[PDB]
Amino acid sequence: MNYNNKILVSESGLSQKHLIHGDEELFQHELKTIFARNWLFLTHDSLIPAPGDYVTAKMGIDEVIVSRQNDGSIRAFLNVCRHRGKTLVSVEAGNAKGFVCSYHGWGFGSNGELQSVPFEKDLYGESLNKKCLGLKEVARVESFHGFIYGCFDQEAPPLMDYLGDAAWYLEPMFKHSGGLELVGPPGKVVIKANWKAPAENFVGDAYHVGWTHASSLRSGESIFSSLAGNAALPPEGAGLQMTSKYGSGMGVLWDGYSGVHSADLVPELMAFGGAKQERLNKEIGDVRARIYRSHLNCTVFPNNSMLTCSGVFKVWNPIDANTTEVWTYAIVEKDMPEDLKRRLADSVQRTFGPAGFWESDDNDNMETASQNGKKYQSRDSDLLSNLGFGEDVYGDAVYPGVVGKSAIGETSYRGFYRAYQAHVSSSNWAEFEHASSTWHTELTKT
Amino acid sequence: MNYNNKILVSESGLSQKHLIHGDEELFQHELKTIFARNWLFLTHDSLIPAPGDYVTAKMGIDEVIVSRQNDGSIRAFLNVCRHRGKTLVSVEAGNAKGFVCSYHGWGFGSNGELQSVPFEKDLYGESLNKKCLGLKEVARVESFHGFIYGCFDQEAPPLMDYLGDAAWYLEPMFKHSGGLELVGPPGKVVIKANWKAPAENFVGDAYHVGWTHASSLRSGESIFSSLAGNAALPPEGAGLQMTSKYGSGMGVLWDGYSGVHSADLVPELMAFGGAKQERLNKEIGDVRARIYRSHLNCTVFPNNSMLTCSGVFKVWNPIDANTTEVWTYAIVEKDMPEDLKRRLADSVQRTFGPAGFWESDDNDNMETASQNGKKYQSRDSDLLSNLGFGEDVYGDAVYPGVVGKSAIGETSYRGFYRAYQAHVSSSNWAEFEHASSTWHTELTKT
Amino acid sequence: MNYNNKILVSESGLSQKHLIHGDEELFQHELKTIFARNWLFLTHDSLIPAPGDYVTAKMGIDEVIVSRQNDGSIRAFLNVCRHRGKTLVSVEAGNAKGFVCSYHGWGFGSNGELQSVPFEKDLYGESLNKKCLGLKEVARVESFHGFIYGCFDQEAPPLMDYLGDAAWYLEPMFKHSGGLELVGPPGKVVIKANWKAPAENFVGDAYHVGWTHASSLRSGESIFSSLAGNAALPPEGAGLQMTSKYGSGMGVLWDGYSGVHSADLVPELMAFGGAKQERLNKEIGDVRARIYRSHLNCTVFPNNSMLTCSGVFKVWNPIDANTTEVWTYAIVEKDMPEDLKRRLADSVQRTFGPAGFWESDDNDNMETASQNGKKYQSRDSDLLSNLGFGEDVYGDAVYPGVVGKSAIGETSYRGFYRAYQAHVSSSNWAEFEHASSTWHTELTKT
Amino acid sequence: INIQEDKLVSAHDAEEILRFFNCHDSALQQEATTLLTQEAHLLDIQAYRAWLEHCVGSEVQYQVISRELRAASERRYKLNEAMNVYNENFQQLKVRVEHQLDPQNWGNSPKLRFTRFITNVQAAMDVNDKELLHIRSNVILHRARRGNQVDVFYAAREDKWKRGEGGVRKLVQRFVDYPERILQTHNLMVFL
Amino acid sequence: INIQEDKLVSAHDAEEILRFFNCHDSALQQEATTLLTQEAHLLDIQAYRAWLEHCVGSEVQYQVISRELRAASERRYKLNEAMNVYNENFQQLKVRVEHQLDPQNWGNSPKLRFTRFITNVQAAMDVNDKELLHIRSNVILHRARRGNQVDVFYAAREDKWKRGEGGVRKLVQRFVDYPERILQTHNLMVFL
Amino acid sequence: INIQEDKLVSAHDAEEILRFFNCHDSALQQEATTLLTQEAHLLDIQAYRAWLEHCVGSEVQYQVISRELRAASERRYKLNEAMNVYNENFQQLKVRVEHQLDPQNWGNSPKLRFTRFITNVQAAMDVNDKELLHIRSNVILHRARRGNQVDVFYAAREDKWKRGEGGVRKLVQRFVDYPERILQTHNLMVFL
Ligand SMILES: CCc1ccccc1
Ligand SMILES: CCc1ccccc1
Ligand SMILES: CCc1ccccc1
Ligand code: FES
Ligand code: FES
Ligand code: FES
Ligand SMILES: [Fe+3]
Ligand SMILES: [Fe+3]
Ligand SMILES: [Fe+3]
Repeated sequence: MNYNNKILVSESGLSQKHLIHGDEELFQHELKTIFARNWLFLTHDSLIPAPGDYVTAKMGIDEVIVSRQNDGSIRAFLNVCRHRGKTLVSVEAGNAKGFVCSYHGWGFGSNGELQSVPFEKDLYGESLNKKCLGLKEVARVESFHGFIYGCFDQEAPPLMDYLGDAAWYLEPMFKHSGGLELVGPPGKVVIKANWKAPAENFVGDAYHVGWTHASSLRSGESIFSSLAGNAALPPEGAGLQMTSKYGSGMGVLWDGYSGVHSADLVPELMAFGGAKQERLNKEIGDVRARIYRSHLNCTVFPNNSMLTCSGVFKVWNPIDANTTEVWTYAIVEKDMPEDLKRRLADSVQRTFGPAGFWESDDNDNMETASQNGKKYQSRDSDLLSNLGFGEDVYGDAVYPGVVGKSAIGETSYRGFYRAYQAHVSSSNWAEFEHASSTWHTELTKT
Repeated sequence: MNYNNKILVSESGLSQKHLIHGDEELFQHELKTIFARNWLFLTHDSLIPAPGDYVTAKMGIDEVIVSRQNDGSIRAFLNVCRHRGKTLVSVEAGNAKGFVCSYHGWGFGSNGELQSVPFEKDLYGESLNKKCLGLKEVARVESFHGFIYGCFDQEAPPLMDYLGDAAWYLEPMFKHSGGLELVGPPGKVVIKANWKAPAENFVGDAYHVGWTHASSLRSGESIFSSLAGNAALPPEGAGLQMTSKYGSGMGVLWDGYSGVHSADLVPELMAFGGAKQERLNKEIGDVRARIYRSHLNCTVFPNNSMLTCSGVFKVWNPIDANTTEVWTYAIVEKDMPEDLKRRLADSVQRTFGPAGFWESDDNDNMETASQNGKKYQSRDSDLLSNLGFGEDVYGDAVYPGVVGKSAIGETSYRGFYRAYQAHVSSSNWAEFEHASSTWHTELTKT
Repeated sequence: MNYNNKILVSESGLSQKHLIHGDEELFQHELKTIFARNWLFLTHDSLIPAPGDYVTAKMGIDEVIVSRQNDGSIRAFLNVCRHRGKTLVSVEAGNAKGFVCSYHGWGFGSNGELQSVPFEKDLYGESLNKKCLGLKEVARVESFHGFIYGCFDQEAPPLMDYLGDAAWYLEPMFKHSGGLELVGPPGKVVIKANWKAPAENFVGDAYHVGWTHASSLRSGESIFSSLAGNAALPPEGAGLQMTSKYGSGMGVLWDGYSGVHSADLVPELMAFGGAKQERLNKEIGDVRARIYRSHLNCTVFPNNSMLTCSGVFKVWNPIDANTTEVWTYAIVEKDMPEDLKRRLADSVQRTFGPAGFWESDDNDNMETASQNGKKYQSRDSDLLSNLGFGEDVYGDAVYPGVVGKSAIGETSYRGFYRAYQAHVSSSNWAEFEHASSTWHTELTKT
Repeated sequence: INIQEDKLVSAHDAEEILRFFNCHDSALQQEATTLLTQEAHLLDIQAYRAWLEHCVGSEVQYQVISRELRAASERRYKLNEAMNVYNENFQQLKVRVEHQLDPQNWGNSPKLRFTRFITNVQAAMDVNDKELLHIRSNVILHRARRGNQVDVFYAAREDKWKRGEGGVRKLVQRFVDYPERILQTHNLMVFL
Repeated sequence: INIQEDKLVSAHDAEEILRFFNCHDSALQQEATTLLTQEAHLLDIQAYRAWLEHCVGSEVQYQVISRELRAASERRYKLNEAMNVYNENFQQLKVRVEHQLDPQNWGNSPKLRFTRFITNVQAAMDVNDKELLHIRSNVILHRARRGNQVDVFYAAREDKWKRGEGGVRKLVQRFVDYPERILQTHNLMVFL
Repeated sequence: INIQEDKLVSAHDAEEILRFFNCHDSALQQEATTLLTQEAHLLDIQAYRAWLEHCVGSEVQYQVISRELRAASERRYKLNEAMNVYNENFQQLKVRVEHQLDPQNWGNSPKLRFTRFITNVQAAMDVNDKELLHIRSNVILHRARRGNQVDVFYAAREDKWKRGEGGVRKLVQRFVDYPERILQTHNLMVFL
């Protein structure tokens, strides 16, 4: 397939070829043009707070070691020995000043340097150039309010610019709330879906909630529960959708601070969020303080998603075109009482974890939609994302980005897939920029 | 591999490259040139008799919904939602006026039309063109005496012409018997064989019976039992072989009406078939009435096989070059007493079903023959089908098609693979026809 | 990938691209340029001593039948029926005058000839040319002191020349000891590693022993046990490394006759080897008699490895780039007392068999090193084998081949991968020779 | 069980539960365990004639079904719900046993390896026929052959056993509703 | 067990061993086997309401954890070692049961098939609470759905059971430390 | 069993059947179940020293074989039929235990997870040695490690157990003929 010419996503992101969910050659091409190029979620400060603390993380199909340095910074390295390529670290988290390879015993520092080689003097003499044998380092590692992302491409925009117009929406909860903590360890489950299936669902799919999650809405007694079985449409002004230049996007459901949490947490949460909102009015204004306590379903392009307020935090780790390893963490606000944090974390896993009853509702939808992308008669068929097209705006006086001023639509699918196609057809960041110089105009046509 | 030029099947169908059973690129090419082009078995009238009745079926690797319309016709559609490609129907059979997608709730009619979209007015307004969003329809659906076949290619010959000279042999049992019923549900088992391995075996392999099925012949006490361990050759005139332009073919074993059925059904069956034969003499003539009560091992190209009288009905559903999902139904004559039909159905499954002891005899033969097609030293080796070559006739005064007037030979392999090669090397039906204008001459050479 | 031009192994064998352990296209190319071209281990005289005795063996991904002929010679044939390609022999060893196919009953002799065809006269008449339908024969089968190797390529060097300078090292144990026997049946286990990972480890990896096998060294109380956890370096003169033109190589650890065997066998073995060494001094000289009772870790290119004295004998049978089927036999000296042979065989399996506790130490090392070769950021990375480079010699007055006069180094990796690259980039043996005309000069540079 | 409230429960399954919750007899559960363990042993070592002679009643119905996947809400489509993978009387089991023992059953060389795991044994005498023993048990059946072929079967078995020749309890009915619709085990050629 | 000598043994595991090696009561082991077999039967037939009513105590904690992989020598990193796949009180189990029974749970059509194998049953009364029964058992849980989806779960269960309404022994705590870190079963939406 | 009639049955297997069909002692079957369940518990928690101390006799032979695939009709080829995956005396088991416990056994970090399922227990005293207990049982052994590595072993075990120190019954012989010829579990580094 010629990725320079092949129209995988139509103009304005209105449709995508179904093969994108099934084609293994395209998956291999995404490793290069999506995963090796873009910002990928690694960890949070709260999981590696002290010098020597480390975790392992996936970046695409690669595995990295992410380590807190003595100077307080974080560096990340390929989990691969520079000698004969054995996996260095076999655990998920810990604290160490270095990592020793179990094959021939080479010792690397937490800073990635090759520090020791068994019997170096007797064997290599002075001929081994250890300075050139440090672990392969992730070129870019940056933080968004404690959330640590990595990028293999030195040419990428800074993480903040990469978030584009999505940053404005995330800031009230990520920054102005006093800060979030990631509660680990994550749940980890393999699903037989393409990573784009859950990524697109979290970025902009409010339409599915009433129908897909009918049973969870009815059974769990949560705040969005009036929607079970499409019994009721969210009223006008119930929310909005947004998307951005580099692909990130989200839905906003006004005031839904208790999110998917069952009735057992609703009063406590609605009290807590409301109290902080009243304080934030004076600091960031009424609109932004309201966004703080509003439910955001967001994907940070390409494969990191979240539900704020619900506190669900997801990584869709790619394995192959029909296989994804799902990592699920909980996010909590630092200044919540510890007992509330504990119950919120359990509730995140109860609803969206390995045995998350809400998440289970999505299984067949994402797996079959992905697997159908391999089927002969469906490869060249068009997946539709045209809902709300012709009603999006850009440059609004209050809400930034390409914005659909309605709770339910496909605005964020369009921006997600516009960025995806621009990356797939580009050889580097400069080409992506050239392919994106009229990004918002393309999204707001008609 | 260049399929225009590559000789996968030699002149007159005398041999085939072993790689045809193992090569995944060729398997992908078959999805296009075999499965998307030819007639494939779907269901029987008896399984969807009433308006709203439906089943799911495979057509190649694609899945379709096959539905009885209000007007008594049958239409078939891809089991894929026109929105974001989720699998619409998750069951195997039922009755419904439509199908609702579990993702965003789009509702399609039994006629494939997009009938409803949740909150269409509020969300899409008048902008959603539902008339253009009907399920992807199977272009051609036709019946052969209640047996329903589908074809994705609008350019295909009518099913009756496609059956070619094989139709004459099938008619006494399929038509003149008063009609057959398919007894479901089918058994379903995955085997690690290429679909062509059982297809070629059913189309023309009488040679294997005495040796492969020695234990089943000896243990089951059936009518063809004198052959166990090659203890005895069928006498001269015991039967014949035939093949046809579009690939279908069969063996005929004279008078073997009780087929593979154990001695517990032999007297009843031989009485029933003989009685109907005596009636049919006056209607269709002695020869054709004899064919009615003669055992036919047939493949309807490409991947539907049957043993008449034994009542075995097979679909070899392709998964990959070494994986096939075997569907096994029973066929019964409508005017058989109900108790006989029930016992015949059980006996079909007893012998050739998921725990069919006869079918188990074939397992290693078909699996290893297929898997060896992947092995380096065997890929370019030649599978032989030359038995009886130079003794076939065409245009016989009594028996139509390319015919070998002997019970055991490889006549039907040759016609099967001649059609296969003509399809693989052709881009469309017109090219197949051009490649087949001297089909019978090629088969009867020397 | 263009294998003519692609530098997979750098000059002097100093590094290899990590992708060589993971790339499936390269694996397919190796079937042609490595496995179909080179000498592969089949069996030993001791396993098929009598006329009619046979075993099955893998040669690359192909399976062969290896049969003792009436005249005392050995011939090998593809385990594939010449009719429709079914696997002929389903057992691992036995005695027979021929092999009958379970599909249509064709009978082949132990000499590969098609001897019988059921009902040949009635079916084929005189038209079947059985003389042209013998099993596909392995072109070359030769013996090295009872050890039987095969080669599909008629153009290969004789086995003895192919062993090159490695033969001199093997002869004291293989020839001058009075002869070895292979004790079967082998253990058989699948590991998720590329075949080159254990092949390179056995050919030249003494460096890993103290660290990888720390627990086995400490627990088993063997003779090389001072090395556990890199507690001690082997003294100067403790051994050497060698490699050869056609890729075979080995490490030599002086005097280590009891090898990996636990203390329960050490006194008996050290007595036995010492006694035979004293006899051999007079016959082959002191140096070569010492080599007899010295521990050799050797790979016979490409995928047959052994530890002499320990008595471990390995075939790394390739399945795909990350899958290898490991066959483990024991070697014993013919003139050992039978009770010692029995205990030695059990000890080989105890340490290096399916539940070999030493072998288990290597699992993660070889599996992850291989699997990392598929990971995006590692494919183009360089595996290092530069230890000892610039200190190797060729043409030594005492020790032949390219030789590193030190116990621990990567000399044998370099010769192994030099031969590998020359084969991968060549279309035939003549081209390999042309690519190897300065093989030792390349290895001894700087 | 009220199946109007427990909406996922079938009438058949609710009936079978009821027979075991009533009179629990510990001695009977133990006898049943012995009976099934010995039966599994005979099958595992491929003593199929001994199995017939010692474990199988002359009036046996040995039945394994495969049920077509239907909508949970389905109420109109009323055609054959299941097919019989097995539905054997004694003579039909004997045919299958002879097929296993035939020296020209090529698939049985080299010899197959069977290992059965029998768990969850429950036993209850029939209410109306005090000589009819109901036994429920689950089986994991592992079949290995030809180096690297491994097939694992999983099933619940509803049995009836009755005293026959010499007072030996023998199988008079086995019913299995096989839980996997599409078999991924090459075939179901094993005695569950 | 001396865990200073048996270096791979956790303090928790050594404590649990101790409770079963002491007073062995054969009758108690048998009662426990019956209790767990009947519980598994109710779950297998998807009688989730009956399971709650007959098997689950009002004060239940139903907990399945997933433990982060840490170095065997790790002694400094002290952040949350595990997450809760399940950590349910009675009302939370009821929510999950209602979710299973809801007619708009699309994933449950066509009907799922469950088969449970319960083995290695051990039972011991608590030392301090003579009405608290400790029961240990292992489960293989086979779930089949949608033609060719097959998921097999494996776990050890540490239970506490106590006599409740009508004197019926009910589950007051189940603890499972799930042995596979990354699930290869699509989800853990089964009651272990 | 007449092995001339039951042609698939080996002389060895027919002999083993005979020892269990004779004197059935229910109490002995129960003792055996307890013994094997406690042994499996110690192994599952990786208390390998406790296993040696409490479960393994000083005169033990611990043997697991792999049998070469031969023709069912084979009668001439008479070379070694099997190899020993294990064939250990007490000191050799101790070596393996020390290897497991060694802090430089890198493969054991992060810690492995074992779950054993023991079924089909049969027990019979020896005819000639009234202190020798024959115990037969089947095991499913699940080993999980490193996030997504899962290996499942299946086997029948022929044991002899005898009263040793303090009157504690200990394993004096275990024999397993492993049913899979080519292992698909990376290794057989587990105590069956
Ligand atoms: C409210 C839960 C949700 C999840 C994904 C997308 C939108 C909404
Ligand atoms: C008579 C059974 C049979 C089956 C296939 C082919 C030919 C014949
Ligand atoms: C001494 C064991 C060994 C094994 C492989 C390589 C070198 C050495
Ligand atoms: S591979 Fe890491 S030290 Fe050699
Ligand atoms: S995918 Fe079917 S309604 Fe959206
Ligand atoms: S395939 Fe061997 S005889 Fe036909
Ligand atoms: Fe959802
Ligand atoms: Fe057949
Ligand atoms: Fe090693």
